[PDB]
Amino acid sequence: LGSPEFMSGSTLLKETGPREVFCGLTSIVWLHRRMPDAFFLVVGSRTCAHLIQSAAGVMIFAEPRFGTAILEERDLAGLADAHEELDRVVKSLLKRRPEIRTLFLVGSCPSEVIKIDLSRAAERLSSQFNGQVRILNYSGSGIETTFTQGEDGALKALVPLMPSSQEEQLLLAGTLANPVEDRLKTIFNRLGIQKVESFPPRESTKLPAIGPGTKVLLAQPYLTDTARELKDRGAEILQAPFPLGVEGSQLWIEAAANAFKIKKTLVDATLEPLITRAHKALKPYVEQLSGKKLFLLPESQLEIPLARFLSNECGMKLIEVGVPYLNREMMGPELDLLPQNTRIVEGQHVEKQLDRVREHHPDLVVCGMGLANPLEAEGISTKWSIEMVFSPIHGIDQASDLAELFARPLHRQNLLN
Amino acid sequence: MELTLWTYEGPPHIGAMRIATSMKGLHYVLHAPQGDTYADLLFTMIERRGSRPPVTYTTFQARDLGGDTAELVKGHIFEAVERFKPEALLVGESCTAELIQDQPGSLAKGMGLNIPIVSLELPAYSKKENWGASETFYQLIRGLLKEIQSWQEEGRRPRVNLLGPSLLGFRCRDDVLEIQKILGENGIDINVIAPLGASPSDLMRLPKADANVCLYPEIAESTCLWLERNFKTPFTKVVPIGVKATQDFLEELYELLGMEVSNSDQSKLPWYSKSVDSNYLTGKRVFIFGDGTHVLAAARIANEELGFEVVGIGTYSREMARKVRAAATELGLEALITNDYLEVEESIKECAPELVLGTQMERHSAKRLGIPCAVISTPMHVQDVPARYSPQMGWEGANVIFDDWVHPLMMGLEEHLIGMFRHDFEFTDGHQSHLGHLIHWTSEGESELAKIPFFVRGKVRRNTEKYARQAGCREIDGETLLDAKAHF
Amino acid sequence: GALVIAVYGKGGIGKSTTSSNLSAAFSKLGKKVLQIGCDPKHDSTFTLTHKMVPTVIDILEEVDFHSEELRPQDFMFEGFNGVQCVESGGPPAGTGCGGYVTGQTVKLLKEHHLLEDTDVVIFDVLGDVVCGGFAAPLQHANYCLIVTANDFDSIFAMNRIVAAINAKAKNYKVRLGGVIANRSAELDQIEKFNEKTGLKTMAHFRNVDAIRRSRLKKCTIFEMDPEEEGVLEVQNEYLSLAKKMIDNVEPLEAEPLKDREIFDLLGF
Amino acid sequence: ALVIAVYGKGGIGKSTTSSNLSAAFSKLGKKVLQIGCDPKHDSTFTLTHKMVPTVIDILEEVDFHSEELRPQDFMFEGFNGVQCVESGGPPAGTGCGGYVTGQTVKLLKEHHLLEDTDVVIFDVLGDVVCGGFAAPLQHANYCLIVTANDFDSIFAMNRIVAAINAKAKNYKVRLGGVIANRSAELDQIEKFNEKTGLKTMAHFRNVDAIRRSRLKKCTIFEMDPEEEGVLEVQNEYLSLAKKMIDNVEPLEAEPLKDREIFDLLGF
Ligand code: PMR
Ligand SMILES: Nc1ncnc2c1ncn2[C@@H]1O[C@H](COP(=O)(O)OP(=O)(O)O)[C@@H](O)[C@H]1O
Ligand SMILES: Nc1ncnc2c1ncn2[C@@H]1O[C@H](COP(=O)(O)OP(=O)(O)O)[C@@H](O)[C@H]1O
Ligand code: SF4
Ligand code: SF4
Ligand SMILES: [K+]
Ligand SMILES: [Mg+2]
Ligand SMILES: [Mg+2]
Repeated sequence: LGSPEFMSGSTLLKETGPREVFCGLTSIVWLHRRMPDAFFLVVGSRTCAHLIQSAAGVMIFAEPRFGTAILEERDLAGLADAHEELDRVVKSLLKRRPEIRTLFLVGSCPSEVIKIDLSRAAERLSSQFNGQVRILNYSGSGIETTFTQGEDGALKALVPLMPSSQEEQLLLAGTLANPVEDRLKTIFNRLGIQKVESFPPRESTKLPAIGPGTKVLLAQPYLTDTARELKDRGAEILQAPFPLGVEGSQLWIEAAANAFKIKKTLVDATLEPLITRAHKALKPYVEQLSGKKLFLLPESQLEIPLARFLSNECGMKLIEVGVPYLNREMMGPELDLLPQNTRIVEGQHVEKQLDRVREHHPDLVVCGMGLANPLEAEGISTKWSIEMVFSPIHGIDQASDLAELFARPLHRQNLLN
Repeated sequence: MELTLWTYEGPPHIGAMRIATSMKGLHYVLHAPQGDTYADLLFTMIERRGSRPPVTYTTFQARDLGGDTAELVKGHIFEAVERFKPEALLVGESCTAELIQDQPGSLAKGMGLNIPIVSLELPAYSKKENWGASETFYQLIRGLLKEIQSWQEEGRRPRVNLLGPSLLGFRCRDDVLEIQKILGENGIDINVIAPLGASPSDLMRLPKADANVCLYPEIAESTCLWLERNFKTPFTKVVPIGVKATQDFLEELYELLGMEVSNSDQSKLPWYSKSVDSNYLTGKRVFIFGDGTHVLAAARIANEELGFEVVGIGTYSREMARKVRAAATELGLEALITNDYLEVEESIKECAPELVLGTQMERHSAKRLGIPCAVISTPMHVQDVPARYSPQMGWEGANVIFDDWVHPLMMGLEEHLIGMFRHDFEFTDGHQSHLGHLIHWTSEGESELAKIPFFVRGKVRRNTEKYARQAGCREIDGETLLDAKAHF
Repeated sequence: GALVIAVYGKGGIGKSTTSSNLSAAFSKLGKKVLQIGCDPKHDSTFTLTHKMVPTVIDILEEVDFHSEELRPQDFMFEGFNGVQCVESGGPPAGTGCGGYVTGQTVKLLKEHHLLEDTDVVIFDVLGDVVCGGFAAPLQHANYCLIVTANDFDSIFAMNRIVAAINAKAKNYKVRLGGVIANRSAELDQIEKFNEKTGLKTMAHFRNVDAIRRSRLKKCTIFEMDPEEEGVLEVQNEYLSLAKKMIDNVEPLEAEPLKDREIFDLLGF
Repeated sequence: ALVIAVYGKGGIGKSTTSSNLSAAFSKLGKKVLQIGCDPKHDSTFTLTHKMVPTVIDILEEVDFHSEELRPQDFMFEGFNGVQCVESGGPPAGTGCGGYVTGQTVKLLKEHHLLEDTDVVIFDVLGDVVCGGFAAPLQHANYCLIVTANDFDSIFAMNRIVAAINAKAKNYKVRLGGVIANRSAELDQIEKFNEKTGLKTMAHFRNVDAIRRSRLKKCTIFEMDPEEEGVLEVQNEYLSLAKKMIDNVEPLEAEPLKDREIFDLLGF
């Protein structure tokens, strides 16, 4: 921990040391299901291969959806041409899965350290097919990306393939659950916004068009590069907090309505029943969560909006809000909503951070699954952090469900004892 | 490069981590990039442990590559020893760290630490998990004991070491329990169980045993060999999985100890398999795959204890290759020695078995091919680390094996009824209700093929086409399918 | 336009010396030029600035490696006659990964459009191209120039680099621009190699002590005393090379020789 | 076994010096093993008059199963009995030369090749851009640094000194001294030496017979004695070898900061 900085009444610290997070390769676990017509081929080692199947291999696959081109000794010794090897591997893969429409060559620590030019390989491979299979590249390496940053890489790679258009369009960027996607679209249509599309899409071949006149709402806080690339193609990136809970979702929706100049009386008549019902639904969880001390370890960059929601709407007390990365301009609107004197730590020293957890003994510690069960054995209740990336947590109507995710382990603690 | 949809083993450092975590008082400094800490979940989620693995990762980032990554690992070695105060220290690299070559192991030995240091040289691009664990286990013991009949004369019970069991091993938790129980009933004490549960101090007691029991050769064969050369300690080579195998194992250990005289009915498998409801199990076609030890064990059980016909067999353990080939030869088969999932899938598809006895990865191919499957070996996931007592070894292990290997098969009455009547609205073709879920062929030829009762239809189609090629037959018809049947 | 040149060659052959003076030559010819040092030693451009400017990873460290906060001209520094200077930097000797650092630096400079809005970009790469990271400039260059001496080990190194250029040419626009003879009185071995490979000599520098002295004085050859021995010939030669790259340069069809072939080729 | 690692600015004459030094040791009746740690694999050809197969190529022949290899498979006899090994490495701009070199050093250590001989010379490349090319340092007793009387080589030497000092914290390796090469005078070098604590162990001038010897694929000892400079250079190599046996001492040296050496050198 170094000298503190101060922004929006809140404290920003930075810590260096041992980290316990996922590399960006793990983005495949959710991305392969958002876009089933895509395949994710990692170029790396057996470690990378082992990572993905230790994650997703608990499920049984009739058809493979991901894989690893494992670097061999000859590759490292430069005795085999990397580009010839990639071509041969991609060749025999499309034999086993001839229905692949989009192939992602995902960079790893090994491929990025020795700098295999996967991007050019992707270009050349795309050329050799071009009517059938699109081949793209993004890095999911641990040395470069943390967890959800992998999605930022994947979406950024799709951006150049988005059709060019100057049409009216509200673009929702970031992985949404299917029913959440449909719900937000329905609401947006009630406001008079007829063109609402999602990025990423459900099919890799059907990318939304982009250009000037496209307003972009960022549903996920980890789309730094994707947002920048969307802006480079003419789209306007709306600034707003993230659609978590009533407060965040309301302002997020208002941002788009303001940009489309929708009359305030209409957006109020539309959002009012949703908000009132949400406040009603939230009550039993607030009862469970109010006054509870919360401590979040860095994982996904969801920690700041989650902390904002759990304190403002559920009445939890924040001990420490850890993030693996902090885009201050992007978290701007979110930092303004946070309660005063919030302690935010960018980076991590897991051992020292653990000491801070142990000395405080929080009511609920949001942490990874490398620390969850060990903390439980120490009599410290946890909420495994990964769940929020795999749950329908966005929108006014999902506020109570989001709160339930944190109320659940506390509730279970009571039931069992 | 090697296209790998599923890897049968992890990189070798996982094997090293398995040794350090299975033990106590042994810490592990791993030079690795940020993100390799996923390995912790293998122990906290799959093995469901309530403690962090004794592993300190340097977790370097890209920004660190522009700096002193060697100083980075030195600092973590200091911190780890100071904070955790272990009896001995493992120092090693991950695949990525192996590229930048910081020599972290030799560095550790030059830092003035006053505890034993094992410098691990694991080639992540040439070797795999089990080799990693065996190498780590070997070097640690070689390092601890390098500088350095009777039980009859002392007037004490014979005592053996149990070498091999480990976390992320297959049912090691209960195999140890079962074997320890059986040995005690045979009047044989346990000296040291390692690596699982052992400290470096315990490892010092390894020569004190009258014999070494090598339960998991993939992990402990190199060590038993080293212990034999240096301390004259003999070691068993029969792994006690299966009724007959457990009997042979008992007879073997008795010889090495010099005792005299294990009954068969101590397991319930012999009676269950002898009973009449197992009559229809005779000749059911099974494919077998996994690590060497469990494949060899399963092969004898399927062939000599259950009455299955092994139609395919293989292993990913290349160090076990010659033994699997010998076993395959007895079975009249050619052994599939590979780590290529697509080759395994293909081999299963080609011989079209009624049952697959493989790893977690074989569930993938069995699902696609619609074949009843059961897991007999690592790689595994959380389902195969159950709460209940679930050994594979000894008398009770054979009981578990009987239940689990027969379970995926359609049951007797239902299988007979589907062979009799094919026009049901609920009990259709390929339906198994006990799981609680709702070159050219002529039109004449395929009609006789649909008559074949499901799971054996695959082999029938193969044999008929092989028959039609084997003769001057062109097309195929209903009669040539019946001809093929009488031919084989 | 922009003309992107990558300078490779045997270690210590004089790649940094040549690149710096060549940049100075372009600037005197009116062109605006950026020079980029691709070496952990960051000793490429110091004769242009009379100073050792902070490196790319230095600027990144000040910003805690936050991309969104990064300022473009913060790692660029003005030198002789307006020449812009950038050093990639790298780890200390014997650790880290200079290859990743250099390669990632190149990509960082490409994405920020630094290889545009200037007339001449010159990549000055280290001697031992031990990995893909140090071949990164070849992914953007129009021409590669190889510096060599009139001896075995220099020419043998040039041959290995020629093979690298040909491999890169299969997927990128980069082509061989020619050979720069340096620290040599004659060219008999060089032109022998040129004859079989199809390479051409673009410039010839003798072993000049004023050049050695100029590096010690942290200045270009153009800032040395003209009346000092050899200074005039050297200055003219750098200008001639710059003019050749503006007016005459052509993609050379070249095939490297096998190790055993160049072994039997060179000698007496 | 006296283990020596040769480092220095690229193209300063590390391979030229090493091979001739190995020859000099052998003329003194010492058994010598020279190891080329460079993808160029151009360290020992003057000792063998040819390109010897590289360790990485030999490994590739046995599909990287190193246990099938013996010293006779990758070690070759050259001038006057000197044994030679080339690590080999990837083509320029491919793979990871550091990894490869790291693996080679380990194979040699496995076969006790750093023990069963009198003198061992690691000839390493110029750009020590990663740990793989610092791998010989764990086994070396001394490190010699080759430089010329000019800014860039001395500056490069300064970086290497900092690296040697670091490793010396945990390894037995020590600075053995400086080899002045390809220079008529020593003014800038001794300016650096006095302020760092290093000393010059040998001096070789710019001699064309030396350039010619690389082209003739032979050692300076096989050159014609009546050719200018040949005898002088032979005697300087003999002297340096004599020093490493009888006179060599671990030097206490501290490198300069970038700003310091920048201002120290010059006029
Ligand atoms: C009503 C008494 C009774 C019991 C306890 C069983 C158990 C059983 N009956 Mg069945 N069975 C009973 C009755 C009948 N069975 C019948 C038929 C039958 C068949 C074809 C089969 C079978 C079977 C069984 C079995 C073995 C478990 C199984 O695979 O279903 C039990 C425990 C099964 C087998 O393997 O028999 C040897 C098999 O193929 N039963 C019929 C024909 C009308 C009757 C009345
Ligand atoms: N034409 C030349 N004549 C004399 N000395 C030269 C010449 N070119 C280079 N040198 C010397 O070579 C040394 C190293 O040059 P440098 O640019 O560092 O090579 P590289 O960049 O290839 O390592 C310089 O200090 C300089 O004294
Ligand atoms: N003392 C010297 N006099 C003249 N030329 C030399 C001298 N030392 C080295 N050289 C020349 O320098 C070239 C580079 O030699 P080399 O051993 O490859 O250096 P390094 O191994 O440091 O790259 C040789 O081809 C040789 O011609
Ligand atoms: S990309 Fe890096 S951090 Fe991720 S699994 Fe591979 S080696 Fe580990
Ligand atoms: S050879 Fe290149 S890629 Fe490999 S560790 Fe060294 S600098 Fe990095
Ligand atoms: K393999
Ligand atoms: Mg240079
Ligand atoms: Mg050399």
